[PDB]
Amino acid sequence: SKGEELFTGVVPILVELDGDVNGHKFSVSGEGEGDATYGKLTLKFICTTGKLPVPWPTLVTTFLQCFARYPDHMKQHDFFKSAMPEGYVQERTIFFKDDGNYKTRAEVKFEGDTLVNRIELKGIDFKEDGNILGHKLEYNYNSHNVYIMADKQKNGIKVNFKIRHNIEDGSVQLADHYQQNTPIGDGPVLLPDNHYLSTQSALSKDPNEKRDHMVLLEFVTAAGITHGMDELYKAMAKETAAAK
Amino acid sequence: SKGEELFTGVVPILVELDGDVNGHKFSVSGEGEGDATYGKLTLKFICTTGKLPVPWPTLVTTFLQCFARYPDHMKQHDFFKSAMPEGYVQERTIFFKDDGNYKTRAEVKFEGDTLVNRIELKGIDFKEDGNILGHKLEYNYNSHNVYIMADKQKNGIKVNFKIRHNIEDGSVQLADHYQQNTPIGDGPVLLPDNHYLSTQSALSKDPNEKRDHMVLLEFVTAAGITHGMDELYKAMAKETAAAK
Amino acid sequence: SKGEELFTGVVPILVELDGDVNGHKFSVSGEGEGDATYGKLTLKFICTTGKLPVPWPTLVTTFLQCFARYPDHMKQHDFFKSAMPEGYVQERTIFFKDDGNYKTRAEVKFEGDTLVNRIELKGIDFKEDGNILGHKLEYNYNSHNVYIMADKQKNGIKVNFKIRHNIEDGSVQLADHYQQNTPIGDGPVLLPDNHYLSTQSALSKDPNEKRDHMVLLEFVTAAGITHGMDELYKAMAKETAAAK
Amino acid sequence: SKGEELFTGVVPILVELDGDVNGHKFSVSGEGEGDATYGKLTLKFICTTGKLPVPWPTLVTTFLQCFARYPDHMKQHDFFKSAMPEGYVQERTIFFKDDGNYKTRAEVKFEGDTLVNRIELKGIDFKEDGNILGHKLEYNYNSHNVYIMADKQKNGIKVNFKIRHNIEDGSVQLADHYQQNTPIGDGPVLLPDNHYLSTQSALSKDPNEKRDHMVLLEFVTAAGITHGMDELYKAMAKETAAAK
Amino acid sequence: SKGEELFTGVVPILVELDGDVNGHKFSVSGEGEGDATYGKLTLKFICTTGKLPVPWPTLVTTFLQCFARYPDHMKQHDFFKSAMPEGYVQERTIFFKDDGNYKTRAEVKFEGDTLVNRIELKGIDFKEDGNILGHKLEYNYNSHNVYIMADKQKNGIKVNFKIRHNIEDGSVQLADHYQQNTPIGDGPVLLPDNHYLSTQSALSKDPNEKRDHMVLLEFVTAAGITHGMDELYKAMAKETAAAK
Repeated sequence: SKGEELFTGVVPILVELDGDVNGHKFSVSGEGEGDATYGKLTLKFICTTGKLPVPWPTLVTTFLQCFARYPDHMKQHDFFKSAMPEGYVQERTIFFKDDGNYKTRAEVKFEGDTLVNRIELKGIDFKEDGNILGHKLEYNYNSHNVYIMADKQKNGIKVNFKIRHNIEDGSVQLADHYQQNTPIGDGPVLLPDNHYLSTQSALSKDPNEKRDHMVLLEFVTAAGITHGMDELYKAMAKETAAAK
Repeated sequence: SKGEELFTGVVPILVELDGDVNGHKFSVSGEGEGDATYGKLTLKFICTTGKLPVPWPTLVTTFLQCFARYPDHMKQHDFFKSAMPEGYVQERTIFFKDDGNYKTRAEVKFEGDTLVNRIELKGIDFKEDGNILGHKLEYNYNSHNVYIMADKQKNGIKVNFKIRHNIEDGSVQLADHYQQNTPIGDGPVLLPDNHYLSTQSALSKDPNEKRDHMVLLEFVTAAGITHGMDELYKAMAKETAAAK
Repeated sequence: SKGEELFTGVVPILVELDGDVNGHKFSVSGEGEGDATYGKLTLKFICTTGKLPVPWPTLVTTFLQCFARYPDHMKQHDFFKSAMPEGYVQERTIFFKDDGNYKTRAEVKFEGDTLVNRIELKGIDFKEDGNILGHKLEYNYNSHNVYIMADKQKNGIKVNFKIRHNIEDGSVQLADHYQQNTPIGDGPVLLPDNHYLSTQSALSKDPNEKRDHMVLLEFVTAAGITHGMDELYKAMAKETAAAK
Repeated sequence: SKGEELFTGVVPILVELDGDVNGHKFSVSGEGEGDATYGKLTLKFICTTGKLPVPWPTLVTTFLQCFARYPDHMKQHDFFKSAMPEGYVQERTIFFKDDGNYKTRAEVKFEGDTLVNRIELKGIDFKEDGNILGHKLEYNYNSHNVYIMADKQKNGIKVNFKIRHNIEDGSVQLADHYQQNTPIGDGPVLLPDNHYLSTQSALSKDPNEKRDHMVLLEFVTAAGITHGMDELYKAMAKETAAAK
Repeated sequence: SKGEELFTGVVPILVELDGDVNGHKFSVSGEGEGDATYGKLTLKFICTTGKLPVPWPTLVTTFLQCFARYPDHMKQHDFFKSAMPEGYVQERTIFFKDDGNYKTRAEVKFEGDTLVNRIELKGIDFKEDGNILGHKLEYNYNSHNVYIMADKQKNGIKVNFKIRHNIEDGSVQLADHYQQNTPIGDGPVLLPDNHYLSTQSALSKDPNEKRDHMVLLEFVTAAGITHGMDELYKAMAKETAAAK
């Protein structure tokens, strides 16, 4: 697509979120960079309202799928870059098992050379001493598969996945994500065949930062579609032995 | 700084210029808005005296650096917002290679909620069939780096950069900009370490406007100062592999 | 309009008011200047009869909408300047919630180079220990939106807005303003589409003034009408990325 | 080493090269996978700039020695995996007999789960009708031994080998490779005793690919170090006969 | 066959096994070499998961019949080499008399110059104090005949034999092997007449190895098919005496 050309190098990223969880209001600003050639995101988020009232790991998915590394053979399945520069609206309902839920609406688009993710989040029905409001999540993050399918009717995609959040007592808190992305622009977009994004995330702290923050390193790679290269490598293995 | 708080949302902008180039007198009024969070300027300029006697692109730099997006880690280097609301005086000498020069003096300050840029410009020594008076510039604009350094003696900044104006025959007309900014107020200002502003500008016409005008979309982002985040991301990459 | 040409520079202002509130008679003279290009008013009012018998903030709205800054794209909606130099009659009923009311009639017109506002005010039904006669208003002023609509039948405008006056105990005293303006002259006037004036006011005292007085700084800007510039800036953002 | 644990399964590979040979600029992107347990590489390279200006076989060595199968008894001699995940810099000078030379600098390191090989190549002094610029190489590849020795002073290895490129007229074009690898990380690395890598490569084309490309299947196995197992098998042969 | 040409010299071998016996999980990696001209295998196996939970001799048959020495006159009966390089699937059920059973599935094929045997094994119904889980087998191995017949329907072979494992108390533990081999490739294979492989195996330990391991020396020779050479030697004996 034409949109994929906007991601050939390192792109600066800006993230802005306004949130309200069980009436606790907060805002977060994030900055970093994305390098889609390597599916690499390097970001730092700062809570601009003081102390974040929920654990940082619960917001990782909310805080840039246009930076996924799509293998060459899957390039016709990259809806995210195809929607650029006009961007897409990313909407989610996130259900925390045995607890409350987050509802999010984000606009992801270019503002000049900067890729901007602007989000509004609302959390309701959280338990006072649940894993979220009780701050029982470990400050770490598992690897996951993000399942994507085309939504022809809406000229977009439907996305589903389940995040496993480690809890301090060795248990796991599931967060079932229901997501949809729709293009902002009027131009054609790529509607993909079913596939997934394999994600790996690491969380850290900046030792010189006094504000409540999160440093995130993420790697995102598309997979799940093949183009029969295995048969060609098997044929090459057969022809070599036949000559040697 | 306290001045940076004045730029958290969208700010209306008013630009007023009185000019005289080789004795040709003209005035321009501009309106728009600035959103420093995104380093975004959206402006429309109208020549109120009839036909502008110089090409619109030659005046782009003269017609709002307080709207630059300064990354969080560079916030102590933003002289422009720190001088607000009292504002700053922005003075330039602009040398058009092999041609005349512009000398400008502007006061940039708030008038209530409106950020106002009031300018006087004088152009001398222009050649009758040069690129400027001969109107040989294309109606477009390149991206540039604006170099900033502190001027401790004047409690301000010195700024230097070279604009590349495309000419209709494929050649380029350089415009070397020498600039200084000094605060109007008595309060403390931020004197920055050396850095630059990366600028991108697009020019257009309003299809329903009959007056001589210019529509400008500009993105301005500060860069050139780092705070060693690369080493932290490298350490995160090393710790993940060590655990996985 | 032809009337708008009378406001291109700084215009001296004279305000004269004769008032009677619950039988307490007073007079006020004000002087200052208006700069409609910046929507800026700088005025000083002196009570010429001794002590003002009502709080100064209650009279701010009574004491110059012809000085509003109308954006270029809204210039066909500026009734106030279009009525000049002949001027307009500005009439109001101001209801102080749970208290009395003011009725005012003013003539606003040029007398040579001076813009003059001559007012008669009558206040009735005020409570002895209400916020007004009890002098319980703080000496400050909030920002408001002044709603304007055309009154085709009267060749003028109807204006409505609600002032929030802060009270010393943290409560707010509302003052609902009902206003009409009719031209004095026979010439054509501009009848506007619905819009509003965004106002900001600051109150102070002259440290060298011994008379009962008020120093006022006000900024007035018209808003509420757009001319689809957002679509043009979105198209410019789309064309730049398509070329870069 | 700890680095060897990163190679127990199939690892996705990304190769990126920017090249300039006698002023002819080109870029190549490659993808595939490596399975070090079997010393197996399966890769596909695409010239992203159009037609590759040199024969594909000349670039095979430039386009992943960390995927060599090291026999268990030689595991203390595997410098390549020991440098991971931080990686190593691989530098070469490649002399084409009676013709020009290539100079290359590559960084090989993990980016999340992906093993990335980023290369810059510069070729100079090539003859217009030599085997390289004259495109006289057959599209095939011989088997070779890659000689490795420790470079204690640089905490790395020196590598030397000679590639035999078949020419269309039955002659052979030699390419003498001089190579050095140095670790990027600060951690300890394995400095090996002298040994070699035995390589076998097959080249093919993807029948559904219209871009200029190369499909490569490579097998790499370390050899040249023994741990006296022959004497143990001889002793077993002697003890069996002595009992039977 | 064409496959037999791949075995004229010494071939490196890699063996990989993942096993689960009565829920005890383990993995084994083996390396060595095979010389089919002499029917000779020299291998060393290492348990990579720590202590092997079953006696090493029970796994000997699971851990390369393509290395059998087939006499020249029986070369048309060598199914194993004829299936190469694509390889064959070797499946077994092994019944330990009065005890549990192993079920195995292996793929034996070339990966470049290396002959690879990849196996999955599942053992069930073993007695806690039986000869296997009670570790009562001696660390030695008897000689056996491996009976082969064609399986025309499956384009492969059926193999049957009974292993005699010596027990520490002088008794013998039988292991009845039921085996089938099917080609992986689409090319023609040799379907043999009934014959057998005569096997001899010796087990030892590497005196410098601290990991749980087994050193194996095996000789495998095909027999059971003659081509009437005895009558020719009898005729030669008769003709010599008739002349002398």
